[PDB]
Amino acid sequence: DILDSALLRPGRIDRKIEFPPPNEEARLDILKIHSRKMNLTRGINLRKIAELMPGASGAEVKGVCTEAGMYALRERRVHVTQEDFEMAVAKVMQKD
Amino acid sequence: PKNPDLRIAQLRFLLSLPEHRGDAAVRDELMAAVRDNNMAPYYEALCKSLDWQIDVDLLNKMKKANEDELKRLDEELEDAEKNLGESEIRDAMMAKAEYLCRIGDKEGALTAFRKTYDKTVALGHRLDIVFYLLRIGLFYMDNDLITRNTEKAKSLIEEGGDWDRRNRLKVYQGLYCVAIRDFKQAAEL
Amino acid sequence: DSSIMMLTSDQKPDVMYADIGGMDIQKQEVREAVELPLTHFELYKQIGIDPPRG
Repeated sequence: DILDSALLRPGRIDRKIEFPPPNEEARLDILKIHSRKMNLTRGINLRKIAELMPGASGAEVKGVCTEAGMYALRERRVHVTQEDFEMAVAKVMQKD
Repeated sequence: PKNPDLRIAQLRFLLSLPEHRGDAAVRDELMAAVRDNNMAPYYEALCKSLDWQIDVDLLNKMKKANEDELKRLDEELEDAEKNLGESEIRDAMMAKAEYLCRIGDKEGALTAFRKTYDKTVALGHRLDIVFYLLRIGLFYMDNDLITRNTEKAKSLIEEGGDWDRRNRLKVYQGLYCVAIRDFKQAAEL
Repeated sequence: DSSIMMLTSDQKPDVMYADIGGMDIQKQEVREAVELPLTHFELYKQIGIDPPRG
């Protein structure tokens, strides 16, 4: 339909902008954006937490600490460790 | 990191009330003084117990070498904050300064407790802080600060759930209920 | 209130689930998505994630 948009678009009438695939830039901070409310220490590595999630989606960032928290939930801990986050790094990426 | 100093506080009770022990209580006090490198505790013990003879350069060079171990940490905090790693910095200075405050009084203790209060995201380290207020409140038999740390910790623990450390708090509050007079809550907890 | 209203266990019926174990991985959701969500509302303040109704 993007090419079918060109059927609707011999220039008339719209603006064409591309939606990007995710990259490590957002992966750092958009997780840090989701990391505001959660309980976590400042000893977490941003390098591996970002780069362990190539491709996937923006909805990947949602599932990062949720399912990681789900086991920490199940574990009852207050603030988590990156291992449990590393566990869900696999978990949400196990499916694909 | 408690029982060595917990026995020191027990030795304070062994020196204080009975006046008939002049030998074993001061002996093992020095045996526990030559370790952990205490400074302010042996000052209060110096006024209550014997004044020696001489300490001076012995514990002053031990507080000088421990100051080098104190100044290697306190000059590493600006070198550690040069990098960035959330906790990969302040957790070292919160626990070891409480070990540097274990050298004396309440100062490094209380200032590290409210220091790290805004950092740790896990209740385990917050309850470890609670353990530090409970041991330092047990040495000085001060019941004022042992209620507040536990009142703030239980809300995070009972949010919530635990097995071991919940039984640990039951022993704490049991020791406080038996510190003052409570007959039922001691055995019930 | 008006209709139903509740029970169906003490007034029956009830059937034991422990017979069928093939659904274990299908119960893995219901495992974490039922017991603790009901018995703990506080843990969801601690984790920083809101419990779903889904």
